[PDB]
Parts: sequence; C-alpha cells; structure tokens
Amino acid sequence: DKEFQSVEEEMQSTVREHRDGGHAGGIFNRYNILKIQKVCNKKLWERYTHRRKEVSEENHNHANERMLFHGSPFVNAIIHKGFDERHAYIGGMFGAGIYFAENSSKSNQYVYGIGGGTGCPVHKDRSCYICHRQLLFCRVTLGKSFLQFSAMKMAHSPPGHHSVTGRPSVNGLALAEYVIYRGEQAYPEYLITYQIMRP
Ligand SMILES: NC(=O)c1ccc(I)c([N+](=O)[O-])c1
Ligand SMILES: NC(=O)c1ccc(I)c([N+](=O)[O-])c1
Ligand SMILES: NC(=O)c1ccc(I)c([N+](=O)[O-])c1
Ligand SMILES: [Zn+2]
Repeated sequence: DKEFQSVEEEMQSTVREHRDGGHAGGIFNRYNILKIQKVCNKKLWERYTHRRKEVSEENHNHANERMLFHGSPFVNAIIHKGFDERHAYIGGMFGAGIYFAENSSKSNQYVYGIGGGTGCPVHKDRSCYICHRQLLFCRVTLGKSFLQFSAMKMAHSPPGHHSVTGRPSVNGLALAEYVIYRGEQAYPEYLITYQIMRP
C-alpha cells in the first residue's frame, strides 16, 4: 500500500551521481521498481529485537535504529540466515563489519560484488539495464555509533560503541556508510527487486 510506496520513494530519492561515473553500479538516475516484498523470518526478527533491546539498555534507552540499504550477491543467504559478521567485508574502510548506506545508489554498487564485480551473471555488464537486481532495505540498530572520517581497520565496534558511522570527508568519503560488527544488529526488512534504467 503506502508502506511499499514510501520504500520506493526512499529508493528513488536517495540516488546520487557517483564519482566513479557509474563504473561500479551503472549509469542511471532512476530505477524501475519491479517488486517489494516484506521479509518475514520469525527467528531472525527475534534475534534482531533481542539485541535491539540490549543495545537500547546500553544507549540511554535508545536503539538508534535506522532504515538503511544493503547490496550484496548474498541476498538469499541473508534472507534465510540473517547478516553474518563471520562474512564481514574485511577490505572495507572501517574493517571487518557489515556495511550499509543511506543512498540506494551506493548499495547498488555492491549487488554484483565489490566495485560491482564483473556485473550481471548473464551479460557481465555492471550497467546492465536488462537483468533484475535485488537490494535490501534494512532495520539497522546503530546504538552508540562511533563517528569517523578516515580509514580505521576495526575487528569490532570501538569500546563502549555499537557501530561506526563513516561521515563524508575531502580525502575521503563521498557519501555516508554505517558499519555493524554483529550480524544480529540488522534485520533484512524489505527485498526490493529492480532494474536500473537507462537515462
Ligand atoms: N518485517 C518486520 O518489520 C517484522 C515485524 C514483526 C515480525 I513478528 C516479523 N517477522 O519476521 O516475524 C517481521
Ligand atoms: N560468502 C558466502 O558464502 C556467504 C554466506 C552467507 C552469508 I549471510 C554471506 N554474506 O556475506 O551475506 C555470504
Ligand atoms: N559487503 C557488501 O556487500 C557491501 C560492502 C560495502 C557496502 I558501502 C555495502 N553497502 O550496501 O553499502 C555492501
Ligand atoms: Zn544482464
């Protein structure tokens, strides 16, 4: 209903023009939203809320929950098993965490692998306008989030913190990114099936 409409609006309005000129994610200004499904995995939801309650107790009764995008070739494993820090992006700017973006076009750069990988499996095109892509729109508990501008290779959250917020800087980050170090600190709420569209 209006629930899915607000997801599509969030998806469309957070697109940015990327500095790599579309190298990783493709050349587009909008998507063709094909499908939006709400993921209902009861064991995952309980694992997520149990940790959410715990983080709230450690952050002045505030979870600091945000709706953030995740792009990955492992969407199906995430949907069934949940996010898993044992599969963290080690090559990441903030070390061994699970990365999220508030810009859908940033998470779109990661759907086929790091830097878009080799693109779609059928045409090997990072800018494929034919193949259907999937992105997750997630509930992410940031708790007490550590604000950082430069690269900091963490294995875990910094002491007394529950996440890292990568803020844009000149050297530096173009857009924000959010890093959790425990899989249970995110729930894959919505599965968005989409195509990027030729401008
Ligand atoms: N997707 C959700 O926000 C959500 C809310 C409540 C539940 I009980 C579940 N669930 O996956 O079982 C999901
Ligand atoms: N790399 C993998 O085989 C893999 C398995 C499970 C997961 I939850 C992930 N993951 O990075 O989302 C990756
Ligand atoms: N490991 C991933 O799939 C991944 C890595 C970095 C990022 I910035 C994202 N992301 O969706 O924002 C995902
Ligand atoms: Zn393709």
